[PDB]
Amino acid sequence: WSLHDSLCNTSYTAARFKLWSVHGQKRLQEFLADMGLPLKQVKQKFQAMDISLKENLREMIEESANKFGMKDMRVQTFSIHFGFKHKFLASDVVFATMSLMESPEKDGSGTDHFIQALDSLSRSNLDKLYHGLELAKKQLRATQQTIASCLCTNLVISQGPFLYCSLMEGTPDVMLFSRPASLSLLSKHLLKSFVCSTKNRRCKLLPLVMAAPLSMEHGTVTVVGIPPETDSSDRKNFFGRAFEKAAESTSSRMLHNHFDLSVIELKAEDRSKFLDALISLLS
Amino acid sequence: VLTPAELIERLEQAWMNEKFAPELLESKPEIVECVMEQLEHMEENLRRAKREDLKVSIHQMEMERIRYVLSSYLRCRLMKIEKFFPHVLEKEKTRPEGEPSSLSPEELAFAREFMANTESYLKNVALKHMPPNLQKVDLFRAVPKPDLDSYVFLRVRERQENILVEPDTDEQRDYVIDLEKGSQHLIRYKTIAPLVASGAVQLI
Amino acid sequence: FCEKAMELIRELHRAPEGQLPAFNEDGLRQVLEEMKALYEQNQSDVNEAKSGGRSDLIPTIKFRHCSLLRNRRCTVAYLYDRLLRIRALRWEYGSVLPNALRFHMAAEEMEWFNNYKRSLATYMRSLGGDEGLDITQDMKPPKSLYIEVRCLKDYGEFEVDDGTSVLLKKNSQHFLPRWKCEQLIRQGVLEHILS
Amino acid sequence: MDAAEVEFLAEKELVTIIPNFSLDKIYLIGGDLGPFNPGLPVEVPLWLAINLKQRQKCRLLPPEWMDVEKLEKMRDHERKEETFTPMPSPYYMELTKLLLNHASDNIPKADEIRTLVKDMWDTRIAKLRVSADSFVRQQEAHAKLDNLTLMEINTSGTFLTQALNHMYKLRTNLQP
Amino acid sequence: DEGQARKSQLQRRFKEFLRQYRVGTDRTGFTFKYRDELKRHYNLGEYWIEVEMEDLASFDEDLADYLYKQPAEHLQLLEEAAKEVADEVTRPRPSGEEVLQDIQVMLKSDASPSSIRSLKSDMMSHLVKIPGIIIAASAVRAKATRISIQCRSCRNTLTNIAMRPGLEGYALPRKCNTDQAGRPKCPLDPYFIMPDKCKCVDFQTLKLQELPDAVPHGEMPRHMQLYCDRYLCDKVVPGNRVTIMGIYSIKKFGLTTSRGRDRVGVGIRSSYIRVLGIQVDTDAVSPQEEEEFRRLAALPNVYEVISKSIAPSIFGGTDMKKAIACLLFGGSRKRLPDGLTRRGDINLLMLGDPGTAKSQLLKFVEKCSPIGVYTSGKGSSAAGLTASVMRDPSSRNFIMEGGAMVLADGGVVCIDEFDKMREDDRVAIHEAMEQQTISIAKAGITTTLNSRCSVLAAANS
Amino acid sequence: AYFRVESGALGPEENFLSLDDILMSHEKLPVRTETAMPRLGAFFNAVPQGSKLELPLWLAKGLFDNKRRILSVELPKIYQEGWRTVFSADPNVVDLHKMGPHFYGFGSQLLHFDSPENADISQSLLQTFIGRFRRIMDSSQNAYNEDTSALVARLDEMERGLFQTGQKGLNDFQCWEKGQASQITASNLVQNYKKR
Ligand SMILES: Nc1ncnc2c1ncn2[C@@H]1O[C@H](COP(=O)(O)OP(=O)(O)OP(=O)(O)O)[C@@H](O)[C@H]1O
Ligand SMILES: [K+]
Ligand SMILES: [Mg+2]
Ligand SMILES: [Zn+2]
Repeated sequence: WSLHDSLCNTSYTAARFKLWSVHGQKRLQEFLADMGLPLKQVKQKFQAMDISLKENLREMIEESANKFGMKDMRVQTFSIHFGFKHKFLASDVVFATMSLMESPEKDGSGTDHFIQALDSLSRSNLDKLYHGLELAKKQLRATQQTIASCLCTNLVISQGPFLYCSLMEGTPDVMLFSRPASLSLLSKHLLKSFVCSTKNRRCKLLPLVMAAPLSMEHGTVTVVGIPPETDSSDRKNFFGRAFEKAAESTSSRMLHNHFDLSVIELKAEDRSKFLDALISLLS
Repeated sequence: VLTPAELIERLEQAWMNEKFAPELLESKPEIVECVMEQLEHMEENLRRAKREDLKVSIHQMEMERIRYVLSSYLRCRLMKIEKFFPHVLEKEKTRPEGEPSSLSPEELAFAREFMANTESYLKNVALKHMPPNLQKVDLFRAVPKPDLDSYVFLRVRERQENILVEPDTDEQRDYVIDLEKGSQHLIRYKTIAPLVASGAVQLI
Repeated sequence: FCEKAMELIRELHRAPEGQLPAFNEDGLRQVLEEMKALYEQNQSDVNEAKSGGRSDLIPTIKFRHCSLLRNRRCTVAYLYDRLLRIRALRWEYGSVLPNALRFHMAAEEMEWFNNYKRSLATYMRSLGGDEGLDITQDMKPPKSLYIEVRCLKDYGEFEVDDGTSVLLKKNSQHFLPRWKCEQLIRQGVLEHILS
Repeated sequence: MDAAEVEFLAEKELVTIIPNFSLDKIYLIGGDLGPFNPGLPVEVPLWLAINLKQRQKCRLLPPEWMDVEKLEKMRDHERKEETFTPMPSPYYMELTKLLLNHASDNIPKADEIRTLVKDMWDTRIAKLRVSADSFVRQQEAHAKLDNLTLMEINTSGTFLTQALNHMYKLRTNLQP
Repeated sequence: DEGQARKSQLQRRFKEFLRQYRVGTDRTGFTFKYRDELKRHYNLGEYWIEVEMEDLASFDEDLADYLYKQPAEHLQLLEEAAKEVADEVTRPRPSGEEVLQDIQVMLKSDASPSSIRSLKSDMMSHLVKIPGIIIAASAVRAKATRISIQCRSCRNTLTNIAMRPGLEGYALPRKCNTDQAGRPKCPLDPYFIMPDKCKCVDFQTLKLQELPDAVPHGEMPRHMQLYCDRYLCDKVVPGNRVTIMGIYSIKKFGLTTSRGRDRVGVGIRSSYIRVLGIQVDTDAVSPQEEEEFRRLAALPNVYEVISKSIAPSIFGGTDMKKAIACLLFGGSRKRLPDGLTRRGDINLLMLGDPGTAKSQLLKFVEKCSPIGVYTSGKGSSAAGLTASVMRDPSSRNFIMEGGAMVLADGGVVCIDEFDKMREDDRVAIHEAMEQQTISIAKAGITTTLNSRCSVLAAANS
Repeated sequence: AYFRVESGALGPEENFLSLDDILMSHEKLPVRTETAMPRLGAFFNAVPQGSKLELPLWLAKGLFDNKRRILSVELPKIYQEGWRTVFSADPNVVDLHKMGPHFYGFGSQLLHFDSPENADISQSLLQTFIGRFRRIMDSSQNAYNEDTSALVARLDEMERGLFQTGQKGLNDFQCWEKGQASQITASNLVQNYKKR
């Protein structure tokens, strides 16, 4: 991609620059000026960018980010090279495979989307991997747009023990986040952005519960729960048992079909009721 | 008696010859029977062996190769039989006793059935409804004959001398050449067909 | 004159990939009716030529005879080309034809196909000691003993060995011997996965 | 004949492998394959070598002629001459493709070898094109093509033979 | 020597790139892409190839960087390498093909384009990628690549003088090289160009207008001059939207100030783009496309599918969307034996109430038609719609310029606000709508043009 | 596994069951009638002696005899000296598709009528084929994954068969080198039946 597009669509930098805001763009411009990278070069595709700028790119980006309050710009990872052309970082392959599997193109079923994803992992099906990279770019842009819409309208409201955000059918890209895995990843990115961009200290230490429509025929909603976002989080989640205990106490119509217990399907009418129980259960 | 390796060698030689010859070549009952028998014996022997072995898999791969070659050869012969059935049957009918046959007994039965089936179909569908004097179609003239003036690539197995190349109908233009062992030539099949029959050349 | 038979020929010529169109019953009947009409007119002319000794009619008799021969040639060529396509069906699909393909064939063509199928089975049985050799298999040179196959459509139980079978459902994958999967791959039921 | 069948024929050539397993002598119909001992070289047909490599049972050894110096000399000689020169193997192209596609980790300097084999192939294909053009333009009835491999002939043989059949029929029109 | 050594090394590197580059994987296979393309094109008689900049960067990043920064010299070296590789791939060659031909190397990249407005002085002599619209094309003319010159007096000849590419001339020797002794001295400027010794290539000049969406508010669109040669010549026509790769360059005319040059400002120069590659933007058919089209045509409901695809944003109008589909495809033009023609184009008029998406439909058909022109009846004239007679600035003679219905020949012309057109202007379209020609008899020009276009008109009651 | 009956038009006689030969012999041929032909006037009632007609080649071949009893045959303009001279200048620029799809096959069958120009027709057909061979061979063996509509536009039926063979050879080698020749695939007929 282009360095500008990558900076705008990476939840880390996008959250720390508050690019959903109006001053975030100015902060990004200040960052690039501190780097000394011409705007026209950073807006060009990375492959086509002048090689002289690439010599020390990682070190200079790390230094500038350190000046701007980001200390974790660098991560230990792996890359694979073959041929003259083909070079990939591990996270690129992960994102491409995820996008192939959770594709919104409904012409193909999900078992059909699984087959595409599995095929892409073989070097004989390289075209599938590149197609997945394009799909990943689209998905990242959609994620940032949804995060901006949620944060600008104050859709993340704190109940006592947890934060609650609900997606509505009027949302443009809602269709891309109806599938549970996409919704879970979106909820995690949204919590990171919210924690970076909020003022209340209490709301920074809360977990998140997120709901999005699933089927307009049966009036079902997918509900996900994720734990608080902290730099040293144990990554442990208590929402599966809490959900099962709320549904039992309130007699709602919940379905556990995901292999993760923190993703549930709920009857929309019960939703309100459900939540109150959950509140009373966690407070 | 041929060694099995020589038997497979002759199988491959006949395979390629039939693959490039414009006509049905001579039947080779001994090759087919011996190869089928070898496959049967190998299958029986493997039945006595344990399933997990590497040796069993290697044997099975070799048997698959041999089976493919035999099947392709027989398919080629069957295609030629179906394409030229009236002429194949006519040649078999008038064959001298000494001269070798171009059909195995089973191929002959297949060809006779093919001819009878096609003739009965043509009679029952259209020809019986035509005017009385148009009811007989001579299949011998309706079906085209093999074109023996086709050009082929060949490799010389045994040296041959004084081969007459005829470029056209005019005799004055004809000349003579020598075929050396190991050499490769492009020539009309009619000139060299007996050498393919005897095994002096191999069609490639 | 022979334009109806020309239509018969053109229909087949327009499909040079071997597909079987619907049998042209009405065209064939038209050609046969024209042939009968030509024959009757020629018969009247021949009788008059004998009776009155009119030589001037001979060219007309020759013209009609040539037209009759042309009609016969076109009819026979049409039928024979259809037979060739039907024959290819056996080696491309198998012994049991899809009903879609059966629909295009005439009943007499189905009888011809059944007879040919029986003859081919007999010949294939006669090659070897037991069961002979089924030369409709092994259409390509073999590479590996086992292959990976993906189900392109729901097919149900499929026998691997007499003891054991496997259920073919869409988008499942199986690692199986090639000689048991070749036929279903050629029929479009399985897909060969290379990795 | 198609290319897969020429490759099938090429797969009968013998190559050397070092196995990592032990096996007794195998009595194949084609011929005996000597005992297999870990770490020691043994000669087997190319199809078995490729299969064993794909199953992680052996390491392949390059043929003697798959050497950069020898191949460079051969390419230069092929470019200098007018006819086809004798090739190191009757299936050099197929052997190169199979060995370098499946065992490049075992063959040092595989890229140079592939490029040299490609150079030789291009030169020989051009010579065959010149031969066909000369055959048609000069109205020959026969030709000699020595040292030409099966894969090279098969690449354009059907076209040339069909053209020659048509040309012969056009040359023999007037004979009653 | 040192410069020669550096040039030879760079040429060697380009040659190795052409010989060795491969696409594929060890799981599937490998193809020597550029060597094979060169071999096939040369055999076909097409002496050109197209090279991707990303592939060159993958093989050798420094080579791509040099080609970007100093395109002229390194492109010449790359062409020489291409000629060398073309000899090796095809070297034994059939009779009448002894002489090795020059190879034109085209350039293609995946980089994002830059605008005309962004072309600054600091980018002079650099490789640039520019989008635009072709608004004018010149006639095909001859440009010398090699010349031979001869001395008027002594007939001494200098042969095979190489010429610079682009819009650059040559300065002839001032004095001859013949022996001073014995002969009367040769005159100043003794050399003349030998007509039959000159090797020439086809050349063309184009005007490239900026994209309509890139124009700054309140400004007239800007354009740029393009220089095309060899196989790049006659590839594009006015109306084509293109992206061009080229060299930002300066016209190099005579050093002398002949005719007493008197410019309004000093040290100014004329810029142009030397074209190295063209890519026509959608806004020959590959076999994959042709198979896909045959599949579409065979769908049992293809008519419904096409109708649903016409202006899908408009809510209803199903019958009008079905008729527009027929207009887009058209009928069959025929010519009878007597010479009289029957037109196959279909004309359609929408007459109706305001705010019913009539203009939106016309805008869609402009984008959808392979050839489409949108005009307004209010902003049109009789000469503007068909063709005009005007004076040529260079020749001082009358010429002809085609109107909307000449530019839309072979396609569709959408005439909005058809009712606002003047009666004298409307009447000028009668011949073009039926006979599909435009007859002109004016200012000494008597000619007939083709106007085989479909009229799609909208109007109010 | 479907192989139509092949053309035999270049030989002494055409093939009875060949669709191409039937279509080729459907084409017309000018004739002059050498005898009154009663009771057929409706189709051209008697046809007077000396009348000039155009007949299908099969019908002309049926009525023709060496002594010219019923009719005499005239060559089409395409095979007369005027066009033979055009062919000799450069045979690569003449459009043999428009000038009779079966140009060679039709010209070959014209030799049955024993014209005084038989040697010239024969020699012209051979030289035209020789003069066009190199272009056909090059275009067929080097146009890869491209549009060939302009390359086969001017070729006749016999030449289009050679072009298809050349393309088949080029495609097979490209598939083998790219590693696509080893996958087992659905049969050609199955693909054209279930996916077309
Ligand atoms: N049926 C419709 N569906 C969708 N949008 C529509 C429809 N009808 C009108 N509109 C929108 O309303 C506006 C109509 O303006 P437009 O210029 O297309 O109308 P018009 O019929 O050409 O009118 P006029 O005769 O006044 O020029 C546009 O925004 C068009 O997109
Ligand atoms: K002036
Ligand atoms: Mg309007
Ligand atoms: Zn001088």
